[PDB]
Amino acid sequence: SIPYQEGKYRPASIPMVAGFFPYNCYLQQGKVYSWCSCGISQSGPWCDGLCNSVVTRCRPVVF
Amino acid sequence: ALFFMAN
Amino acid sequence: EKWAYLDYKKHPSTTLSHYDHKSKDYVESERDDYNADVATNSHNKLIDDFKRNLQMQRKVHDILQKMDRPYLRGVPGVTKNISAGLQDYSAPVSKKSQSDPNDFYRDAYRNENRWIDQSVFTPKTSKMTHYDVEWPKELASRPVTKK
Amino acid sequence: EERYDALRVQRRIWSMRFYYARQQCLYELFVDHPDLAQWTGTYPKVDSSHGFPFYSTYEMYRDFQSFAQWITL
Amino acid sequence: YSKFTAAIQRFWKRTYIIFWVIEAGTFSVFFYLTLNASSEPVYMYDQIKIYKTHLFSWRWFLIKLLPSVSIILLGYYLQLTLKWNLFNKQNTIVLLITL
Amino acid sequence: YNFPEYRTGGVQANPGITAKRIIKCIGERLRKYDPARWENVPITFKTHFRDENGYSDVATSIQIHDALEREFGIDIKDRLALVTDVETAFYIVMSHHDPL
Amino acid sequence: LQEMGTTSQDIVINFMKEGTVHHPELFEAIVKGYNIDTSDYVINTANNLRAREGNHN
Amino acid sequence: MLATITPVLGAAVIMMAFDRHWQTTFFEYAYGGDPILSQHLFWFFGHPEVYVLIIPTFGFINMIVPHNNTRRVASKHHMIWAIYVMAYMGYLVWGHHMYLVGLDHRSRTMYSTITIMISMPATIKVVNWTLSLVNGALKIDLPFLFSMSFLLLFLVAGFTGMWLSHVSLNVSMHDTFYVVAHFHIMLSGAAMTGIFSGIYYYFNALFGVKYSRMFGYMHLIYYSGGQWVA
Amino acid sequence: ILKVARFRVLKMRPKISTSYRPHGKWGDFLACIIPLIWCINILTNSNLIL
Amino acid sequence: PYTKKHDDWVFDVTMPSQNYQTDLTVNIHPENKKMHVMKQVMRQSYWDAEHDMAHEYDY
Amino acid sequence: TVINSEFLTYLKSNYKISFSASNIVKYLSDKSVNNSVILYLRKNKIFNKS
Amino acid sequence: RMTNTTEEAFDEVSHEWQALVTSNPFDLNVFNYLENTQTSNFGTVDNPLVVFTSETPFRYVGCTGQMNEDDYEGHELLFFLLREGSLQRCMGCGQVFKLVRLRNEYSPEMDYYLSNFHPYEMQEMGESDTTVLMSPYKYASHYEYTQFETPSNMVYSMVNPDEHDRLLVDPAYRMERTKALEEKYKVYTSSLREVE
Amino acid sequence: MFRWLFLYWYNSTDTPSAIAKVNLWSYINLRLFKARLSSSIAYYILGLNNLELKKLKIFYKNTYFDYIYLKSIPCLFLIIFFTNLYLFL
Amino acid sequence: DINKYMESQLVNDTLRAFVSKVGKTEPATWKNYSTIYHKDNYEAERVRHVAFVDHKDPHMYHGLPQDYDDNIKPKH
Amino acid sequence: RAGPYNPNRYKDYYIPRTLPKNEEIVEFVQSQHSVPASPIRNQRHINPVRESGPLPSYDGTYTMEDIRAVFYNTTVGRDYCYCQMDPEEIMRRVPGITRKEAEFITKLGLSPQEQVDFAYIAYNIGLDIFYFTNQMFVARQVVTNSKGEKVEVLWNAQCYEDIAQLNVGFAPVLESVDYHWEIFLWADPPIKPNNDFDLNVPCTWFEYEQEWWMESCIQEDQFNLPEDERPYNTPRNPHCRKELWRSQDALQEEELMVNENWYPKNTQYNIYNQPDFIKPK
Ligand code: HEA
Ligand code: FES
Ligand SMILES: [Cu+2]
Ligand SMILES: [Zn+2]
Ligand SMILES: [Zn+2]
Repeated sequence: SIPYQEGKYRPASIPMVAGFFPYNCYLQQGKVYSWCSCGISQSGPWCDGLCNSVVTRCRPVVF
Repeated sequence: ALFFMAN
Repeated sequence: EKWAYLDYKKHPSTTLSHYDHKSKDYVESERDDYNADVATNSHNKLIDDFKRNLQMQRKVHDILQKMDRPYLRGVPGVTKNISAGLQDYSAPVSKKSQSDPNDFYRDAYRNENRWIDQSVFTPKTSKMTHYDVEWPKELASRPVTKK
Repeated sequence: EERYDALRVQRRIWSMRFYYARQQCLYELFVDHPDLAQWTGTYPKVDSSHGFPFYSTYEMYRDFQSFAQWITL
Repeated sequence: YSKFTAAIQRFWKRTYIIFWVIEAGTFSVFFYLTLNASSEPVYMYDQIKIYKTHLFSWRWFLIKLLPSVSIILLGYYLQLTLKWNLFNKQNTIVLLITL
Repeated sequence: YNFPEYRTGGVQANPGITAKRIIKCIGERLRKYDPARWENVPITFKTHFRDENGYSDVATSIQIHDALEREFGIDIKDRLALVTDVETAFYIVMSHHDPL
Repeated sequence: LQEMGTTSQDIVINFMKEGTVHHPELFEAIVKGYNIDTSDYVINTANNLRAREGNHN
Repeated sequence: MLATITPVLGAAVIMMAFDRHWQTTFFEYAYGGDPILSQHLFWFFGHPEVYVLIIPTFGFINMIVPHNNTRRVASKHHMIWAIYVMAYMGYLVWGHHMYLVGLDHRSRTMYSTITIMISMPATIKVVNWTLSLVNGALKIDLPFLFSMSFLLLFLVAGFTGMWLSHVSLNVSMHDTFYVVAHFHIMLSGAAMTGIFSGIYYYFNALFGVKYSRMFGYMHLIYYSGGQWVA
Repeated sequence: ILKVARFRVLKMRPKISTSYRPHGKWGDFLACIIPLIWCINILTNSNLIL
Repeated sequence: PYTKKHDDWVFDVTMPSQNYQTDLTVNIHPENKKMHVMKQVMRQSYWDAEHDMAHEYDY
Repeated sequence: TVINSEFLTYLKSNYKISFSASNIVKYLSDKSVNNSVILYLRKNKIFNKS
Repeated sequence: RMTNTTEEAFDEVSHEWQALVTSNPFDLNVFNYLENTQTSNFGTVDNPLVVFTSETPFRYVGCTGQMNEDDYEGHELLFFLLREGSLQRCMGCGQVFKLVRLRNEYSPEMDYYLSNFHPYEMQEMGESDTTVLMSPYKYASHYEYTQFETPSNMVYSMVNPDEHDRLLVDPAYRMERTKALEEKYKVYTSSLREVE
Repeated sequence: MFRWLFLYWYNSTDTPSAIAKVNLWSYINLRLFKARLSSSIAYYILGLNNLELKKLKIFYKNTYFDYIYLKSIPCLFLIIFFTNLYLFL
Repeated sequence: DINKYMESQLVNDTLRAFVSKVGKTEPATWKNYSTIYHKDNYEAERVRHVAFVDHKDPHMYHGLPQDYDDNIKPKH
Repeated sequence: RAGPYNPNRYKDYYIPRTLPKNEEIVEFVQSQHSVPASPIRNQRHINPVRESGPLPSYDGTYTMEDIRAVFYNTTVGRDYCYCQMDPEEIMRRVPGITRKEAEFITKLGLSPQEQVDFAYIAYNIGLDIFYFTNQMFVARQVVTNSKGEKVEVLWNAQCYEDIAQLNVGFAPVLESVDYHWEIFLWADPPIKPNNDFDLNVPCTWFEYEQEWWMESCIQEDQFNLPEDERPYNTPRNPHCRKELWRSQDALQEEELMVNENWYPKNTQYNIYNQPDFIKPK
C-alpha cells in the first residue's frame, strides 16, 4: 500500500473512474482506512482486495 | 397502462 | 540412515534370463516388463529421494543453526524475553498428561523438518525367512512360456 | 451515548450466543450424522489445517443456495 | 459367487423400491380421483348422495384380513429363524405361506 | 510535540508492547464488566477466559472483542474466532493488517 | 499493413503538418524506407507513460 | 417433470379406454361424470410436456456460444434458476389451454397471471444469451449459425405466445391458426434448429468424421427460410 | 450486433476473457423490469375489455 | 490407439529459421513464399474386416 | 504363549522399544484370541476396476 | 449376515473384503464409494493434488479451480485426461495434478497414501435382512437396519487361488492351515502385548 | 484408539506392509473405527511457534429435567403475573 | 515467550528466502502457518508484507528473497 | 485369431506360500516397534511459493504497464507478424533469458509487445518454448521445486465441461483420430476433485488477471484527463498526514510500556503483587 501523499498524488496506472461523485463517509479518529486506488473494489471507496486481482500499479492508500 | 397509447 | 533399508533393488533382468533383452531366453511380454520396470524404478527412486532429502535437510538445519539472531540484541520485554526469564504464574495441583495434543503437534510438525517429514523408507526391521527369502525364491522360480 | 453502546454490545452478545450454540449443533451434526449434515446444507466443519484430510467428508449439496425467491413467493 | 458385492446389493434394493414407487404413482392418481369422484348436483339431480356414505362393516373387513397378516407374520418368522435353521426344516413354513 | 512514526506495521514490530496493550485493555474491560470475578485475578499472557472444563462464555469473549476493537481500532470478525485467552487475542491482533 | 490482425494492401497514411517531428533524420529515413543503423544507442529509464494515457485525441 | 406428469396422462387415457369399451361414463354428464375433467388431466400433463420439449434446446444453445466465443456464459446460475422457475410454474398454467370451456373467473385470473409471469424467467435466458455473445474471441461455426437461427425463432415464438395469455385476444385467438403459428414456430423452428445445432456440434462424436460445410450451409439456409415462410 | 459482427472474431480484436465466474449487482432486477412492464400493460388491457 | 507424430514446427516457408532481426542488409518478404507439398486433411481410419472380427470375437 | 527368558533378553538387548503399537490387537486377552475365527480371502489378479 | 469368505468370496466379493479389512490403497481405491471421494488440498508443484488409479494408465479429471466459500467452484469445469508419468497442471488456474498409479502390493510406498482414502463403510457389506426402508424421510441416506448382530471375531488371511482351491476341496489341509494360523495369531497377539 | 488425525497418522505400525508380513487381518482393527473426533468444535489458530488447537465448547448436553424446571420458575411466574395484570387492567 | 515468537519469525523468513532462491520465485503467503481467519486461501486479500515509502527506502526488499545473499545471509 | 483366455486358470503369487516362524514373528514385532515407521502423506502447504514466478515490479525492466499495454492490442490473424523484436532487446527486458530463446520467440508470430511479454512469462515460469502444442499436452515447463528436484509439468489439452468434446488421444497431433466405443474401458470412474478450504493456497497462478478483462472492457470506452489538465499540489487535508496519526497519550503509553517493570497501576487491588503499588481510590 502507499502512504497518504499530501495533495501530491499521481496515479501509478490509469484507474477505473467508478463514479464522478465523491462519497460522504464518516471516518473515525485514529482508525486506519484503506482507500481503493484501482476503483474496481466492490466495497465502495475502500480497498477490499481486488487490486491484487487486476493488472495495475494502483495500490491502496492507507491513511 | 399510464401512457401506453402515448396520445 | 539407521532407520531405513537403503539397499537398491536390482532389476529382474540381472538374475532372470527371460527378462534379459539379449539373452536368447527373452520372453517379450510387454506387461510383465512394465511391471518389473515400474517396481524397480519406484523403489530406487524412493531411496534416492530419501538420500537427497536428508542432505537437503542437513543443509537447511546447518543454515538455521548458524544464522544471526537480531532479536537477542533487542529491548527485553519487547523483542526478547524479560531479563528475569520465563515465568509460570499458575499453581498446578497434579501432573499434566503426556497426551496433550498441542505440545505434540508443536514439536512434531514443523516447517524446518519439511525435508524429512515426508520421505518414504523401508524400516530397518528384522528379516522374515518366509517373506524376504522363500517368497523371492518362489517368485523367481515361476515357469514362463513364450506361447 | 454510553447506554447506546451498552445496548449495541448486548445485542451483539445475544446474536453471538445464538450463533455459537448453532455452530456447536452443526459441528456435532457433521461429525456424528454426515448424511443429514449434507442434506441440510452444512459445510464440512472440521478444521484440517494440520494437513490430514478428514476421514468422512462430503461434497456440498447446496439445494437452496433473488428473482426466483420473489416470483416463488 | 463372485458377483454379489455391496454395490450390487444396494442396486437391487434401489431397483425394488423404484419399481414399487412407479407402481404406486398410477394407483395414487386413481385413489385421488376416487376420493373426489364426480357426481351430479345435490339439489335436484342427486338428492340421495347425502345418504350414500358407502361405509363397509369393520367386523367383516377384520375377518377378511386374516390370511394376509398370517403370511406377513410367517414370513418374518421364516426370515428370523434362517440364522439357525436348515432348508428342509423351513419347507414347512414355505409351503404354508404358499398355500 | 512527539511526531508519530512514519514506518507502518509497528504493532507487529513490538510483540511485547502489543501483548502489554492487549493485557491492559482486556484487564480493564474484564474488571469493568465482571468485577466480582476478575478484580483479584492478575491477567498475564497465559491467562484464559474459559471454565475449568474448557467451556467458553460468549458474553465475556464478545466483551473482550469490543475492548480489542476500541483499543486497536480494528474490526474483529466475531463469527470466525472467539477470544478465550490472551494468546488468541494476540493472534487476532497481530493477524490484522490495520492495527494501531 | 497489418491492421488489427488483417493484412491489407496499398494503405495510405498521412502525417499532418501540425505535428511534432522528433528526430527528423530518423523520420526521414523511415519514410524513405531505410534500414536505420541503431548501433550507437543509449537507453533512457523514464517510466513516464501509462497504458491508456490521455492524449488530447 | 416427466416423472411428475406421466401418471396423470396414463390415468386419463386409461379412463378414456374404460369409458369407450366398458361404458363407465367417466366423461358423460348424464349420470355424474364431467367432460371437463378430461381436459384438466390432459392439459396438466400437456403444458409440462411442451416445457420438457423446449428446455433441452435451451441447453443446446448455452453450450455452443461459450464454446465458440471462448468465454464463460453470462451467468449460468441465473439461467439454471430461470429454467427451474419455468419448470415449477409450468404446473400452474395448464388452464390457459381451457379459458373458454367455462372455468371460474378466479381460475382464469390465476392462470393468466402465472402464464404472463412466465415472460420474466424467459427474458433472463435471452439477456444471458445476448451477454454471452459479447466481449470474447468469436469463431464462426455452423452450430453457431444454427444457434443464431434458434435465437431468432425462439424470440418470435415466445413473444407471440406471451400475447396469447392476454385473455381478450385469446378469446378471438383460441383454437385458430394463430396458436398453430405460435407453437409451430416454437417447436419446429426453435426445437429442431437447436437439435440440428447439437447434431453439428457433436458430429465427430456421433459419426467419427467431420461434417461437410457446403450441404450444411444449404441445410441451414433452406430450413430456416422454410420455417419463416411456412 | 455490430460489435460482434465487426470486432469480436479472432482476426478483429478478440478479448482475453479472464473471468472465472460472474459477480453481479442485482442482475435479474434489471432483466425483469422490461418484462414486468409488459405484463402490466397486458393485464390492464385485458381487464378493460373484460 | 494412434501414436504417430505427423506435426512439428514448420519454418522456412514464410518465416525463416535463421536470425535476421538485426541484419540491416536483409529484408524479409513473406509474399515471396515458395510452393510446398500440399498437406491434406487427415484421412479417417478404414476398418480391417478380418482383424476387427477376430479381435472382437468371444469364445 | 510362553516366551523364553533368554529370547526375551536377546530381544531387549538388540531392540529397544521406542514406539507404541497402533494395532488394536494388543488389547486382546488370550480368552478373546481363542474365540477368533480364521477366514480366508482368495487373492488373485484383479481385472475389474470398479 | 457377514459372508463366510472361506467358501463364498472368490473374485469381486473377495477383493471387496480385502479392501475392507486391509484398507490397502489399491483395493480401497477400486471400491471407493462413488458418492464421496475425500477432499484434498490444492495442487502445487511442491504439494500436487494426487489422483489415484488402480493400475490404469490414465484417468479423466475435471478442474474447477480454487474452490471458495461464496461460490463452491473457482472456474468452469474443465476436463482433461490426467496421464501417468509426470506432473500436469490446469493452465486456467495452475493447479498441479499428479497421477499415482497404485500397484497391487504391500510396499511402504503404498502405505504412504493410506490417509487419502475414506475408510470403507461396512454397513453394506455382508447380506441384508431388510430390503429397503419405506420411510420417505430416511431413504437413500440411511442404510437398512438388521435383526442380527455383526460378529467381530473374524481374522482374515489371504491365500493364493491354488491354495484356496486346495483348502476348499481338502478339509484336512484346511484344518491344518487353520490351526497353524491360529497359533500364528496367538504369537502375534503375545508379541504386541510384550511390546506394549 | 485415536482421537486426533495427526496422532493417528504420525507413527502407525499396523500398516498393510507389516500386517502382510504377518498376514492376519483382524476385523476389530478396521480403519473405519480407529479414529473418531470429539464432536466438540476444535479449530486452529497460530500460536507462537506453530498451530494451536482451540476447542469451542458452548453448552453441556447432560442437563436433566430438574435444572430445566428450576430455571423456568421465574418465567412461569412472570406469565402468571402478566396474565392476571391483563385481566385486572 | 517472546523469544519463541521472534525465533519462529526469523526461521520462517529464512525458510521463505531459501525456498524462493531455490525455486527462482517469491513467497506466496508470508504467513508462517495457514489458518482461516483472514480467508486469504479463497479470497483476494493477500498477506504479503512489502512496505516502503520511496525508491531510496532501505527496507524496500525486506520480506523478499532479494534481501538475502546466495548463502541465505540475512543482510544484503 | 487367438484362442480363449481365462486368467483364473493360472497361478498367481501375491502371498508367500510358507508361514512365519513364531520367533521370527516376535522379533519382527519388536524390530518394527523399535524404529520409526515410514511417513504417511501430509497435505499441508509448508512454505508456498508463487506458481507463476516473481510478481511483476512497480518499476524495472518489465512492469505491469507493459502487461496492460499488451492486453489492449490482442488479435489472432491468419498470418505472422513478421516484425521481429531485437533479441538483444528481449534479453535486456528479461535479463535471465538466453539468446536462443529470444531468437526463437522472435521467430514466432507475436507482435513485439507480445514477444517481450511471452519472453517474460516463459522465463519466469520456466516454460519450454520449443514444445509443440498438441492434443495431449499444450505446454511443457521445467521447474525446480522446494526440494530442488527439477521436475517437469505438462499443461494438458482441456475441454469445456464436455468429455464428448475431449480429444482422448495418445499422439502429438491435433486431429481427433481415435474413436472409443467404451470411454471408461476399465470401468474406473472419472474424478472431479473437491478441494478442502483449510488446505487451499493463496492464488498465485497469474492471480493479477482475474478482474483484468472486466476492467479492460470498462477502460476501452473511458477518456482519461491528461496530466496537463489534472490539478496538482492541492491543499493538504487538515486532519491527514503521511504518517499515520497517533495520539500523544498513546505515544506516551507506548514509551511507558517500553519499560520492563510495567504494570497497569490502575487496578483497585494489588493483583500483580508489585512492591510499589499505591491504591488509586
Ligand atoms: C414447446 C413448445 C411451446 C412453448 C415453449 C410454449 C411457450 C409458451 N406458450 Fe404455448 N403452446 C404450445 C407450445 C409451446 N408453448 C402448444 C403446442 C400449444 C397448443 C395447445 C393447444 O392445442 O391448445 C400452446 C398453447 C398456448 C396457449 C393457448 C392457446 C390456445 O388456447 O389454443 C397459450 C396462451 O394461453 C400459450 C402461451 C405460451 C406462453 C406464454 C409461453 C411462454 O413460455 C413463452 C416464453 C417466452 C417469452 C414470453 C420471452 C419472449 C422473449 C422476448 C424478450 C420477447 C421480446 C421479443 C420480441 C418482441 C420479438 N401457449
Ligand atoms: S481494489 Fe482498489 S486498491 Fe484494492
Ligand atoms: Cu401451455
Ligand atoms: Zn440421516
Ligand atoms: Zn483449474
